[PDB]
Amino acid sequence: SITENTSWNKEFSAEAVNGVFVLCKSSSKSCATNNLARASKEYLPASTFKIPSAIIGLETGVIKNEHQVFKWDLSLRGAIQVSAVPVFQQIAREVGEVRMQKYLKKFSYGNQNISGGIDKFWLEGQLRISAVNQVEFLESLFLNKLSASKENQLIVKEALVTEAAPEYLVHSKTGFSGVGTESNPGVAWWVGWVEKGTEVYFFAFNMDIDNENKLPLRKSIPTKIMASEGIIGG
Amino acid sequence: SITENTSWNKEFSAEAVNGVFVLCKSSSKSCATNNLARASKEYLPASTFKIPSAIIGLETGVIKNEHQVFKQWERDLSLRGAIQVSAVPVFQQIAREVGEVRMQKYLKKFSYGNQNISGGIDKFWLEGQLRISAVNQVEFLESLFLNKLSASKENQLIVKEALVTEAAPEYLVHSKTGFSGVGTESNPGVAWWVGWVEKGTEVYFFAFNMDIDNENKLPLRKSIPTKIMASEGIIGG
Ligand SMILES: *C(=O)[C@H]([C@@H](C)O)[C@H]1CC(SCCNC=N)=C(C(=O)O)N1
Ligand SMILES: *C(=O)[C@H]([C@@H](C)O)[C@H]1CC(SCCNC=N)=C(C(=O)O)N1
Repeated sequence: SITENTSWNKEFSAEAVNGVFVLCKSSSKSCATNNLARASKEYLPASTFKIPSAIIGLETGVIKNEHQVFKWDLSLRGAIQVSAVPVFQQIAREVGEVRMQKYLKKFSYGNQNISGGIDKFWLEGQLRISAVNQVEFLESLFLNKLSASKENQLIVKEALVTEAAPEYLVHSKTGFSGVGTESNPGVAWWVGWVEKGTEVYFFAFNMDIDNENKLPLRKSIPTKIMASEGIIGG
Repeated sequence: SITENTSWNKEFSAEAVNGVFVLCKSSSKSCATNNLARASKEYLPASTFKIPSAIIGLETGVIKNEHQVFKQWERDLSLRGAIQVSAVPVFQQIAREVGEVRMQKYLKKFSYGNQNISGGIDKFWLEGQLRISAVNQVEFLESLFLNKLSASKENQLIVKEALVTEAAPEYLVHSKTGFSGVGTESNPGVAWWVGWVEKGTEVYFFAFNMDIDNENKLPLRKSIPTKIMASEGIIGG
């Protein structure tokens, strides 16, 4: 029962941005968004796919453990933060089609369509996922409810930490498919969750982008909205 | 074999502080300190004991899991919240439920300092006879980092996560402060800052302690080691 919040539209209007922001408190049953419609629309996950991929990589053994080093050398958190294109293409290849499919089914990940090439389906393949689905997936991860060891889920959760403050911890992941065209604009993402006190907020944001100079709005807009809600005040 | 960096003492002299800093790269086999004599000297762990206490509490089931919540009425605290503030009673309760025997066994497995928990199961680390050196702190944190402690990998990961205090694109700082109090003329209190930095594919373990007889100096337990590590290029100034 996701409710809409017209107030948050102001932040998009201020920048002339077409996109959506989904923010949920405590669980995926209490969400709000500036565009209930786009909230359920499915888009290429791009780099946000690094989250389920890292979990699957660990679960299948492709990634030895939390201390696994990757030659472009990068740590798991380092590889998650940068493009590190070769790293995750290699992880995907090692996992393979059959195992990848099995896990996305277990994870209920978007349309679960990995067609387009084992080492690129999330960047230029048929995979698509919505902001609402991203939140449901991140919630399962937070609760250690994904079909993977709690050990591996915890490893990825710490690898996703991007901001630390005395009162909260922000876990997040960016994503960007590429400029594209007006008849088919690219999509930029920012998803994650904030642990503030004993409370938790899950969020998913995506926006049409036709110029890379608009990329910073992908983080600024959601940060402003969450800052107002007194969640991070960044 | 720990080496002694004389230049580090200038950071202590600048604030007229008596203390020690132990910093190691990759492992405890590559450590440096401003004073070999004090690096091995055991001191009251104070709040730094919350680290093994948290692991033991989780390993014994006393602490349900990572989502365990703890208790003018102040709202409940998360594991991370409880670790960062005083919340001494929270950990006193944990210690009581763990019990003398189990605590003793775990500190033995953890090779935690002098392993002397006598004189009150709920306060041996705050005023008891328990003592641990900066080098021992590093060894302990190293074991935690490698998941080599006698506890589930899961629980070690939960505690390591709860210890995150600074996040930058290039590094993650895990740390824990400590403060026994101001003590007295003949015996001042001790202040600590221990933890480790994951920078890229490298890891740096650190343990700092200083004598302190006035809370006015507390900020120094973080600033002195931060200056030293910042100078070494490990973390931002
Ligand atoms: C993930 O969605 C993309 C890419 C791997 O497809 C990465 C790269 C970028 S922006 C490009 C700059 N690369 C550095 N030289 C992002 C992003 O979303 O900002 N994620
Ligand atoms: C842990 O060792 C101490 C205490 C429980 O003994 C706690 C409380 C503090 S500082 C208390 C207020 N000081 C004011 N300037 C710390 C700490 O060292 O940060 N941990």
